Amino acid sequence: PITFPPEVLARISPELSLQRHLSLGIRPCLRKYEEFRDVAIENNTLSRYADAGNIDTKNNILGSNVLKSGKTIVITSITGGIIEETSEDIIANYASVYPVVEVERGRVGACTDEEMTISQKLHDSILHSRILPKKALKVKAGVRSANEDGTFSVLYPDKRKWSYVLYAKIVVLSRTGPVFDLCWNSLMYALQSVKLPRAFIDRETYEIICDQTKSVPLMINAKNIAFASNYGIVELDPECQLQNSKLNTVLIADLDTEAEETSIHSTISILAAPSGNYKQLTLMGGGAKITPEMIKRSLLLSRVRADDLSTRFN
Amino acid sequence: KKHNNELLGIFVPCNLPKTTRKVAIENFNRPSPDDIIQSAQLN
Amino acid sequence: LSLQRANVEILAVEDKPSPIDSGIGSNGSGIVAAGGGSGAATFSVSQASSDLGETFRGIIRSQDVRSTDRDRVKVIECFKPGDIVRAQVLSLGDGTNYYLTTARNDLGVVFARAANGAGGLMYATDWQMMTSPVTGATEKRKCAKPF
Amino acid sequence: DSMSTFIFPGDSFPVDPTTPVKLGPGIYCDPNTQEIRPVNTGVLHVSAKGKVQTAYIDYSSKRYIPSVNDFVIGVIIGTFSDSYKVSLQNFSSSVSLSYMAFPNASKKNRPTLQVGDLVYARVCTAEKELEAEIECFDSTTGRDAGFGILEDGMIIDVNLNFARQLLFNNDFPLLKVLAAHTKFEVAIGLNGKIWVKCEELSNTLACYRTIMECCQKNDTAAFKDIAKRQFKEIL
Amino acid sequence: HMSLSVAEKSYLYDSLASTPSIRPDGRLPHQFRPIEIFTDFLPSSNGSSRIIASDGSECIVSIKSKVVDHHVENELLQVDVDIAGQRDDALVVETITSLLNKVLKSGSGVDSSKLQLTKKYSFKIFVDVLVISSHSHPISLISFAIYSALNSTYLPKLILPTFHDYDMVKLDINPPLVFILAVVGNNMLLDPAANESEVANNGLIISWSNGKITSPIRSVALNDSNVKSFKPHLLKQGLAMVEKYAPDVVRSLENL
Amino acid sequence: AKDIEISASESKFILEALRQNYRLDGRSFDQFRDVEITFGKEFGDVSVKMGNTKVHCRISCQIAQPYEDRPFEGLFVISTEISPMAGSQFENGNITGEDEVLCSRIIEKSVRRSGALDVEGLCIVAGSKCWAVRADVHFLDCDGGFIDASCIAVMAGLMHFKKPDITVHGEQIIVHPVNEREPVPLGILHIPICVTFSFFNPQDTEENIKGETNSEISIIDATLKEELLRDGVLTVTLNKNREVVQVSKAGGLPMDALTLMKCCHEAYSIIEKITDQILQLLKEDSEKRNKYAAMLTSE
Amino acid sequence: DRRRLLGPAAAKPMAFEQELSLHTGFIENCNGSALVEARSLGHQTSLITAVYGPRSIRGSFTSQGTISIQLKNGLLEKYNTNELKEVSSFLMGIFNSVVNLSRYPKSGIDIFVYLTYDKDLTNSQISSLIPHCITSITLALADAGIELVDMAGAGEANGTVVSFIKNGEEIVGFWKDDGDDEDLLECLDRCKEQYNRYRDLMISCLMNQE
Amino acid sequence: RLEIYSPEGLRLDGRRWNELRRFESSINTHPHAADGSSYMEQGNNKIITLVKGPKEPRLKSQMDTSKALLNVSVNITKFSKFERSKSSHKNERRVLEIQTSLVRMFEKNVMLNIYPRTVIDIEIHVLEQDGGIMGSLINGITLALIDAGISMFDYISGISVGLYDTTPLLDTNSLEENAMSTVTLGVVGKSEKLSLLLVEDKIPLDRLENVLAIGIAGAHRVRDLMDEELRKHAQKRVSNASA
Amino acid sequence: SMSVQAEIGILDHVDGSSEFVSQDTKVICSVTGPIEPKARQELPTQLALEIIVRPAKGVATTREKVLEDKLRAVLTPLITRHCYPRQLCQITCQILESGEDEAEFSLRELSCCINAAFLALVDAGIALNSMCASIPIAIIKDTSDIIVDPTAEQLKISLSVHTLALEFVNGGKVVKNVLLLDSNGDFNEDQLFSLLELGEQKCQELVTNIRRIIQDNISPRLVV
Ligand code: NA
Ligand code: NA
Ligand code: NA
Repeated sequence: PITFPPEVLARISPELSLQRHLSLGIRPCLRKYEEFRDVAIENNTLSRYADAGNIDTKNNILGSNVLKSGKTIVITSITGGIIEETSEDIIANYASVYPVVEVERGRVGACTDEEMTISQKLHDSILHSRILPKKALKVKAGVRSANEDGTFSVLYPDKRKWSYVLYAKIVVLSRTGPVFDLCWNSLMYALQSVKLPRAFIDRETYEIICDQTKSVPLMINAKNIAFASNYGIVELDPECQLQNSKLNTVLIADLDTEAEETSIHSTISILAAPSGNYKQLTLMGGGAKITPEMIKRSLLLSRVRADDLSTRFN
Repeated sequence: KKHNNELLGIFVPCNLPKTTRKVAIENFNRPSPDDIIQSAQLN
Repeated sequence: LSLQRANVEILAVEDKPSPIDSGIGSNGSGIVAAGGGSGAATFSVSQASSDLGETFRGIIRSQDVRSTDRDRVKVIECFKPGDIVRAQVLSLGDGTNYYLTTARNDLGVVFARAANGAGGLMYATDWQMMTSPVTGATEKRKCAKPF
Repeated sequence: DSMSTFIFPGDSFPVDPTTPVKLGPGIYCDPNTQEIRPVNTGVLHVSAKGKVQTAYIDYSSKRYIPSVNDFVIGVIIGTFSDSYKVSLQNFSSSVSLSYMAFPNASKKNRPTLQVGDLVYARVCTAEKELEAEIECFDSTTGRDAGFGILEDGMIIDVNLNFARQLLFNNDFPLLKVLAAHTKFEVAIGLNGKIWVKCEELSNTLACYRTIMECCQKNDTAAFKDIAKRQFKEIL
Repeated sequence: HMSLSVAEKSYLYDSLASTPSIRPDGRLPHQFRPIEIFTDFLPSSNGSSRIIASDGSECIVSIKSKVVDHHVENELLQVDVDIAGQRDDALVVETITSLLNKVLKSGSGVDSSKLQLTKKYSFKIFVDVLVISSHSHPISLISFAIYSALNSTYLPKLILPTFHDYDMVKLDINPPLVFILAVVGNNMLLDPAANESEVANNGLIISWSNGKITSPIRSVALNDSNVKSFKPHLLKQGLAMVEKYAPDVVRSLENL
Repeated sequence: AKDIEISASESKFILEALRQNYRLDGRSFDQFRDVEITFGKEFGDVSVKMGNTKVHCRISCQIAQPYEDRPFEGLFVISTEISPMAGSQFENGNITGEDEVLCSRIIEKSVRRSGALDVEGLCIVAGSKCWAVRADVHFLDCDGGFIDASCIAVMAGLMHFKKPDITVHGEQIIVHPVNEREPVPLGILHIPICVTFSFFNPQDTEENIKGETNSEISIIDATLKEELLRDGVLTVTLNKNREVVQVSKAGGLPMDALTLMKCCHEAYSIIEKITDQILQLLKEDSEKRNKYAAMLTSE
Repeated sequence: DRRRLLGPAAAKPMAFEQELSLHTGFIENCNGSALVEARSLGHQTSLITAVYGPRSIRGSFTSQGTISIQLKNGLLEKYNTNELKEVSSFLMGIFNSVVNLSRYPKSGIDIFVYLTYDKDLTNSQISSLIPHCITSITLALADAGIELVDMAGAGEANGTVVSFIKNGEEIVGFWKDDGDDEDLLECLDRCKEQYNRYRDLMISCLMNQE
Repeated sequence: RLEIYSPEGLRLDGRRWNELRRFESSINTHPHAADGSSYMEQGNNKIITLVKGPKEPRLKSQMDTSKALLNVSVNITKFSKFERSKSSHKNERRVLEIQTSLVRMFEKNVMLNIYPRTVIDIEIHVLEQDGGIMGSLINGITLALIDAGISMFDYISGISVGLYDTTPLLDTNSLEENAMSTVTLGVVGKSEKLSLLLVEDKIPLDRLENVLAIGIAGAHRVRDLMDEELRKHAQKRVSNASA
Repeated sequence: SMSVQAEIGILDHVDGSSEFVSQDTKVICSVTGPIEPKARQELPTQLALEIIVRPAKGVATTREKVLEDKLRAVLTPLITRHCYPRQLCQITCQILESGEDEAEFSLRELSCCINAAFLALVDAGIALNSMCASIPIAIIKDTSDIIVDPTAEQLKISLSVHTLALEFVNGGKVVKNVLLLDSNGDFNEDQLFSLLELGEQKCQELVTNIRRIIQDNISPRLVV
């Protein structure tokens, strides 16, 4: 009786592996249909403001997050810069971060389609979910006036304009499936931990420089913070069903384990807020027919997942 | 968990009746064409 | 597939998948080969061995398909594109290809789909024949002996 | 049946279920659902009968796909040990032309075709798993079947429909309106290639120009006029 | 040279590991191959050197200068290496670049004070290396060329800084030398040939300045085929060998 | 590989046709193709059609910071990235390719460096702001003459383009939508036009290098079929000030100097027509826009 | 950059003895993996290695294995690219001495070292970081099932990194970059003690874990 | 502004309108690095040209069954100018244009068809630069290719001519190249036929022909020089090799 | 209410080509295939897709990469890929005019890209499983109305934006599947399903119109 390990079976016949597992009410990732992977978070451990008592001088990380789901790890770090500005709920008044996603797989070289699309979609979804107002990125410049004559002190208000620019570096270790959701959630927690450094100043122009210790809260709209979910729609093939000693379709949550990623072509992805509103929805009917029922169950599961991810910490 | 072992093998159709399975096993118990020609050439 | 040989890609060596990461999802949302995306155009040959989903490549020559009747073997009746074939390594070959053989009872097609990968899975019925459960139609392969 | 009907991919197939129907281009038999479904946009074409009717969809295409018994015009792009590497169309997968695949051909007597030569051949093998194969002889008897080298002519790129219409439809006036002006040799390749050679370069050029202009125009009756204006030898 | 057969490698290794070692050209373990050097041929530059080895390895070094504020530019000496047939991205090129930058670090590679003009300004030294040809590790080759170039380098003379229009002062400094050694069995070899480097068990990069064995010191695989471990006494042997046979390289290079 | 396979009969046919003073599309050797310039929608959007050759250009601008080296000059870049849309022989974005680098360099030398655009007129304030004008060429269909078509497209676009009026109060600037204030055109100093000559060697190389009676054939604005078979290529950019804006004979079949001069002069004869055509079509566009406004103010 | 979101160009960046934990096989999409965390007084480090291989190589047939080593900056861009590539080359030499390359013709082994965390509260740190790199790479290679003639170990003292095999009898690596001038012997002894401890810990980790 | 051309008819360097800079060449200067080689000095331009081949193609791509592959690598060192360039030039579009220009120049001169399935790599190092560098590159390539024994139809002589107001100046240096438009010429042998014709800045059409007239002549002189070296180097190394 | 302009077979050196225009959004697409793929693109049992999207202004970025990704998600199940094993289909879209504020939105461009790609695939003669139609839909800030084919102005004040690409069979009367639904902004379930019903109707309208446009210029090419 010839036999293949689950790994190499997932390599050889992903569809058959998926169907066979689903015939037993389980998945090749050893979770049942609507069972998410648990998540664990280490928040603000890499930031320079990690320790208020002993602030790291060399560090330039404004925000930090370390997420772990299943066996996949995501490390997100928020750095910053300043741009000189020139010259409602509408989208014009909102901002976004500029993320660089680095999914650690065997290769070395320029960005893959995965990394590029995940980065861009992170940016765009941050913009459209309206989590970060442009107003919150405005810098209130203090001025460095000289102590008597002999050194220098800075005065902040309790004359050009300026704006904060946030950058995100997101590295993904031990990828086993689609990692956009993990990146989004990690970036959310990371954004919640960001502290904006205070800034001061002295055809010719003087540079603006950030204060070493002082920092103000990055005030984001907590109302609009959503969390990410993904789902697969699988059509059961009668021949590949196990004996377990007329067509059916099942909904699957939190895809993983290659067999699922290779076989499933009908996918749903949601950014859902704890309040009840939805920030993003993506339907791709590459395989099985996407019915309204599936959409509704997906929205339900996305919202409970959102409540879960927003409540489980603090 | 996962004691069936029917999932980690070659595709065998769920539909298939036992008799035809016996037919297949029978066919594979008989010598392969390689075996026939080989034994013929050896004799 | 060609009249002279069958080109294959090694997916696993001794119950061990190679490579460990096939590169699924690397190239986007469609159905894309390991190097059919943006990453393949910008790969650093200088700093890495091979790209993400790159596999060891192999060749099963028509002569090395069978033990007997090696002179007149039709590879089109033995394998089809997409088939999963259990083979044994004859030689290291060159940098591009290993040289493989199926000239044994336990070697050959272990998985196959009707209509050249388009249809449903077929099961091995006889040494040189598989059949589809839903259609009933038979297709000609060189089947590796199960059990 | 006899009435040809316009059809889109995904539309319901309108032929008689109880009547056996051999399926040509445009019609796809789904490997999983076993459903008969149209996959090309164009005109649905049902032949009378015989023994079974042919259902096919004539659709506008520019890209040739090798099928057996097709007469094609290729260009030699490579020489191998026992075969030629041939191109039936730029950017397309090449086709093999055996060295044995010639009249009076043995291992001692080889064909004299070089890279860059035009070959007029017949698609003898077009398996979906293998590289296509062409031939320059009658596979049965082994003698010349009107195939072989095409020398010193001019080649014309054309859509598949035009070429098929040119080879099969005898009511097509282009050849007739061309014959009205000059004597010419023509080779028609279903791969969308038309070879033309006249005794005088001027006349061959005229043929080229008028054939291409006729190809770009959908109206058939215009041809004569075009030919006239083209054989008036304007610049 | 490179890509020797297993038979050739075995022969060469057996000769090089025997006691005493038999080198393919009959050199003593401490003997260098004939080279010749030319200087002062690039007028546009402050210094210039060209070194040619007997095996064909040829290198060119240019010395240029520019005024910089120490405070904004703490590094007053920068080495840029360009090897022909190798991209600037290449591992070996960046390795050699880093190494050379460390041998010549203004910190203690050379005397920084010799560069100072004013308490706010100085000359930054740009050392540009162009390896035309190399059949072995070119680190010593480059090092020697740089030594020669620096020992024949002239800079504009100070009188915001203004400079003399026609008169220039010779840059006085003791440039360091980097030596490369081949570890073959229990034998240490100086100036390893390509074939010697193909079978060497390992290698030793040893810097040298003012008559002292200075840093950087590296162990370096001269190949990937026969890289083996070595005993510490060999390292000691290499160091002793350098500090014994270095002053003669110094007096040979500094006699003009 | 993606190579265009050309047969011996085709090469010999076209070459022999050139020997008998014949071109496939019925043009004389010195006959440039009828240029069809079509404007549409916003300013700086132009489509150029030479026979079957089809290109499209889109002019745009955004506020930026002047380069540190040049304090008074604005920013101007031109992009000519080929795509498989023009033909499968083109790889997607091979900017390091021979013909790609050549094309880009010719256009850049013709427009960006010739001072065809007033870069100092782009400057808003010397220290902190300037206009960043961009010219993006889109190659839609390739039947040869891409350099010339690109030059015409870029120029017509630049002349058609209008940046929004703005004014400045020290640190701050005030930018206007069309309703606030009318847009103003860019500063065009001259109109560079490129003409591409293709050279064919009817005899053997020996006759070209060491033979008298030069039989080297020259034609203007070659088609794709002609471009694929040519042995040499010259691109000459001129303006109506009888200035040789630039000349590029980057190798290829050696040609007699006098012939090249003749080429330059005939090219001038062509760029006169093309320039007058561009100006005319521009003014007609503006007039039709005005008359449309007049039709809009009163029903 | 056309392949990244770097944001506005006008913007400018914001300016303003030791315990060991060793684990293996926690990264699922590679062959081998190792987590090494080190804690000394007022100094904490932590890094991860991943061995992808044996994989296929582009190019001509190679008679033996080809090892690549890639150092990746973690969090802070702490080190120079040139120095990273130099250290990479050093490690390449070491594990070219250690790995049984004969077993892997026409094959490449790619090793990645992520320098996630390196915060030392004390107020050229490459030297002190190299031995942990070597530890992690040896662990990950053993975890990947990549054959090793020995367990490559190392130690650091006075800017002198020394990497040993065979119970410290012989040297596979020697790195000396300034870091003051002291005699060689005691640096050898200290680095050898570090090596022996690291070796014991690594075998221990390979016996509780694999 | 300064007397580029004095009423006396002299230039800043002291040359007249129709005089070449100092032109010296050396052949077989790197016998252990390349099949052919040349070191060349034109004015202050100092260039090393290395020709490797014909040889086996590195890849089993880039192999042509009908002709040899010709590659040209131009290395403009950071120390070629007075002010060191902090940036490499290797991937600049200017350098790529120069490379492709030289390649397409010598594709029609070198008999590639008699070296099929081979690759000819040309490796150039510009050690020092002082204007008119294109013609210098051309000359270096010609010399090195001839030294390699690689067959070609004729010499190709490179020269530059500036246009100051009405008068053309032969073989321009760096100062002359600035504040003046220059034409670069690649002339085949002693013929009037041009391999290369490069004009990168605006020039009055009616005065272009004249600029070519002297240019060609100058190029001819350059040929006579290169030739003069080769023969000597030939005459020397064909007599000493005897007995 | 919704009227579109569309043309077919406008490019000479490709197998198929199309021009799609909706409001101010103007996109031209080309298709070449089935042709020989390069080894890295090749798939054993099915057609491989090379998909390219070029912006109207500037040069291709990650934005266009996402556009290519979604376009691929739409076109992959559309094409009968198993008819062309080990072959390539080259699909290139050149956005001529965005018809929307590029920095904030790209849904118009995406929809027109899908429509144009479909039309070009039809013109090329490539086997398609079924028909397809895509529309952009917006929900406004104050009115909270659902606008099909929203203008750039309407987009500026939109509360949410949506791309709806549906797959049609049987004369365009039956919805086989939803190929793509890309929803971004703030919305709820009720709004979603209202948007889906209206969207489906309008998309059916678009399918009908597209059928007519296709037959209008394909029919004269063919023989009775
Ligand atoms: Na290897
Ligand atoms: Na000459
Ligand atoms: Na003269």
